[PDB]
Amino acid sequence: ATLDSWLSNEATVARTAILNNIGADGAWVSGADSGIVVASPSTDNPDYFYTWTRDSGLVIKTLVDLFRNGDTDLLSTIEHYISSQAIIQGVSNPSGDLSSGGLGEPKFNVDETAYTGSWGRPQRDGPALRATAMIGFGQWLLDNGYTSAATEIVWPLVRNDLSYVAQYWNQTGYDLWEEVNGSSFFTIAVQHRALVEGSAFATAVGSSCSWCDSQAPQILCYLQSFWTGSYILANFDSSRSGKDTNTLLGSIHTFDPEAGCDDSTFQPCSPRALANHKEVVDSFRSIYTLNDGLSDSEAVAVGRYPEDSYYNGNPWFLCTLAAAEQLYDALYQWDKQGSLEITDVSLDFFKALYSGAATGTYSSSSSTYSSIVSAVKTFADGFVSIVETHAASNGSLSEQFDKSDGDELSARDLTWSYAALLTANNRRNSVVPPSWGETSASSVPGTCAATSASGTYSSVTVTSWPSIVA
Ligand SMILES: *[C@@H]1O[C@H](CO)[C@@H](O[C@@H]2O[C@H](CO)[C@@H](O[C@@H]3O[C@H](CO[C@H]4O[C@H](CO)[C@@H](O)[C@H](O[C@H]5O[C@H](CO)[C@@H](O)[C@H](O)[C@@H]5O)[C@@H]4O)[C@@H](O)[C@H](O[C@H]4O[C@H](CO)[C@@H](O)[C@H](O)[C@@H]4O[C@H]4O[C@H](CO)[C@@H](O)[C@H](O)[C@@H]4O[C@H]4O[C@H](CO)[C@@H](O)[C@H](O)[C@@H]4O)[C@@H]3O)[C@H](O)[C@H]2NC(C)=O)[C@H](O)[C@H]1NC(C)=O
Ligand SMILES: *[C@@H]1O[C@H](CO)[C@@H](O[C@@H]2O[C@H](CO)[C@@H](O[C@@H]3O[C@H](CO)[C@@H](O)[C@H](O[C@H]4O[C@H](CO)[C@@H](O)[C@H](O)[C@@H]4O[C@H]4O[C@H](CO)[C@@H](O)[C@H](O)[C@@H]4O)[C@@H]3O)[C@H](O)[C@H]2NC(C)=O)[C@H](O)[C@H]1NC(C)=O
Ligand SMILES: C[C@H]1O[C@H](O[C@H]2[C@H](O)[C@@H](O)[C@@H](O[C@H]3[C@H](O)[C@@H](O)[C@H](O)O[C@@H]3CO)O[C@@H]2CO)[C@H](O)[C@@H](O)[C@@H]1N[C@H]1C=C(CO)[C@@H](O)[C@H](O)[C@H]1O
Ligand SMILES: *[C@H]1O[C@H](CO)[C@@H](O)[C@H](O)[C@@H]1O
Ligand SMILES: *[C@H]1O[C@H](CO)[C@@H](O)[C@H](O)[C@@H]1O
Ligand SMILES: *[C@H]1O[C@H](CO)[C@@H](O)[C@H](O)[C@@H]1O
Ligand SMILES: *[C@H]1O[C@H](CO)[C@@H](O)[C@H](O)[C@@H]1O
Ligand SMILES: *[C@H]1O[C@H](CO)[C@@H](O)[C@H](O)[C@@H]1O
Ligand SMILES: *[C@H]1O[C@H](CO)[C@@H](O)[C@H](O)[C@@H]1O
Ligand SMILES: *[C@H]1O[C@H](CO)[C@@H](O)[C@H](O)[C@@H]1O
Ligand SMILES: *[C@H]1O[C@H](CO)[C@@H](O)[C@H](O)[C@@H]1O
Ligand SMILES: *[C@H]1O[C@H](CO)[C@@H](O)[C@H](O)[C@@H]1O
Ligand SMILES: *[C@H]1O[C@H](CO)[C@@H](O)[C@H](O)[C@@H]1O
Repeated sequence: ATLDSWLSNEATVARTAILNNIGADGAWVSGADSGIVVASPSTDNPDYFYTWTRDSGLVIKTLVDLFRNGDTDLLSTIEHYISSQAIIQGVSNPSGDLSSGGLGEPKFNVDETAYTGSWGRPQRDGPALRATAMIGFGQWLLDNGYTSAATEIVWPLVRNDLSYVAQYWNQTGYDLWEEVNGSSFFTIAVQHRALVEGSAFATAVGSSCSWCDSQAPQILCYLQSFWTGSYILANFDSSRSGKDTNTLLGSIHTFDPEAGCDDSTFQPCSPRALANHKEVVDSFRSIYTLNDGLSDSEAVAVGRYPEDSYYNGNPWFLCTLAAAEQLYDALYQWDKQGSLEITDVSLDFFKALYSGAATGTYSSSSSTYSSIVSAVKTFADGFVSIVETHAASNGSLSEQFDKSDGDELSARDLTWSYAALLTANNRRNSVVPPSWGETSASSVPGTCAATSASGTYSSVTVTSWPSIVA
């Protein structure tokens, strides 16, 4: 009713707002070079007029998926991004050069110059995210007969990022929130994915990624350590509880539509990800006045972590959208499978929504199933309603919304907020991303080793783009 139509409208707004934030024709970011995704046009309090590898990677992957689904007009935006990355990779910065750690640098100026002040650096998710976004585009180029562009432009760029991940995964750094110096689930999860799809891509182009192959299994091995028995620990080397939407993000950004409810990869429907889901969301129920009065079977406004004090610690549009997207993903998986399972690990999650929940296997034709799935859908939609309630009248999505009154705060028109909107809508409509090979990369080795593999680095120069038609 309100929701479906609001989403339809918001999706259009979200696409437009992202384009306005990408150089060099982006309406909100004059000064940004060609293909530079700006986090936000906000240049003062806060100053987000920079380009983050993470934000850009996430945004572009989203645009790539839209493109592959028929949004052909996004072609030049993607080409520009790729071209810009060829340059950025080579920018000498506080984290190093191309071959000596440069790839890990969190953000840059919109003009493609290094940001030299103090920052929580490096952030090792970046390279993984940029690689995943490029690989998707690379796959389309292969499928549509533009092998050369894939082999000579995309591969070489990806190869740099894959080498970095394989080389430093087992080293500390900052989390996606840029505040904890340690080992972060989100980072580890996206790094394992990148290596697996990086390897398949390498083969597709007639090359190889030996370092992708030796390291992926080891990253996976390590990933298991994040399960505490009741939830996913966001970070090692932290004094916090460990409950963080970092873990929801890790799950949705590594969702493979071909995968079952695999615990080893923390898929959306896995018992571990469902138990984690409740523990995370529940942590925001009594700390935000905006959540006052809601029951345990009701959607709530979700922040980053319960201990957050950034701008006082408020819910985030993207964190709230992620809580819904994980559910949309699990619905798709159960439906595709033709059953859902309730285990001791995930009982609390189900029991909060369907009080008659009991462990066992429920086929898609069973009454229990119908009852659970409707309840899950209503819950998932509830998170999206909170978003709709607090968005600006014209559809503007901010970074945060006030924990007490829901007013928008922090960076305005946050590009990441817009991409999160698109992906949650997509999943809601059963529009899923291409598979990354999870079905051949969920086996955990019997012994985890603290290791690395060094790949190879080489500077890429993009002379010209072939005249691609879509
Ligand atoms: C839905 O409607 C919304 C409501 O109208 C609409 O949002 C509005 O969009 C306009 C842009 O179209 C915004 O205008 C900008 O305002 C800047 C000042 O903002 C502060 O003051 C406002 C007035 O009191 C506040 O309302 C505003 O609050 C918002 O932002 C807060 C912080 O993020 C947030 O917490 C609040 O909740 C609220 O959301 C804020 O406090 C003003 O500075 C800016 O001017 C620049 O941009 C113009 C062009 O876009 C230029 O002509 C102008 O000269 C300035 O250019 C400089 O900055 C640009 C980047 O933004 C650069 O591209 C330029 O190159 C240039 O940069 C120079 O300076 C930099 C210094 O740091 C430097 O880094 C550069 O290198 C360079 O040297 C513009 O006027 C307005 O703020 C929005 N209002 C609200 C309430 O959000 C929204 O877009 C609509 N949505 C949709 C989907 O349509
Ligand atoms: C490089 O790779 C190696 C190999 O994979 C990594 O080594 C593994 O590291 C993990 C994490 O330290 C380690 O797991 C610990 O094992 C201990 C016993 O075997 C546990 O006592 C410890 O418990 C913590 O995590 C649990 C979840 O697994 C929680 O239930 C528990 O509450 C503990 O969590 C608290 O304490 C930790 C302290 O570690 C703190 O940081 C948290 O924030 C939280 O407060 C772990 O389970 C494996 O045993 C190691 N494996 C091997 C073979 O040595 C190495 O960590 C990698 N390094 C980097 C930088 O990436
Ligand atoms: C944008 C970012 O802002 C906050 O963190 C910043 C500090 O504001 C900044 O001053 C700097 O802090 C270092 C400090 O200057 C130095 O004196 C001290 O030694 O070390 C500090 C490093 O810990 O850098 C940090 C970032 O490292 C918030 O705490 C961050 O959560 C916030 N990140 C946002 C913004 C973006 C852009 O969209 C997202 O990529 C990110 O996920 C999100 O959390
Ligand atoms: C993930 O992949 C492993 C192999 O790596 C399978 O054994 C598992 O069933 C799942 O498909
Ligand atoms: C499943 O496959 C992994 C490699 O992907 C092995 O390390 C594991 O022991 C199991 O055979
Ligand atoms: C880390 O450890 C593995 C095996 O223990 C090695 O093969 C690798 O070269 C690195 O030293
Ligand atoms: C990654 O780090 C390992 C340490 O285990 C080295 O052996 C390897 O050569 C690469 O530097
Ligand atoms: C890791 O080490 C290799 C050598 O095995 C280098 O080629 C690479 O650039 C990185 O330093
Ligand atoms: C590592 O490998 C690449 C690809 O073979 C080389 O181009 C690079 O110079 C380094 O030797
Ligand atoms: C390493 O590889 C890149 C990508 O092909 C080249 O541009 C560079 O000349 C070196 O051979
Ligand atoms: C690869 O790196 C070189 C510098 O090492 C740059 O000149 C080139 O633009 C590309 O980024
Ligand atoms: C791409 O190729 C040029 C040579 O045409 C280099 O100068 C650049 O650093 C990158 O390797
Ligand atoms: C266009 O031209 C430059 C100069 O030969 C190359 O380095 C680049 O890889 C592309 O082929």
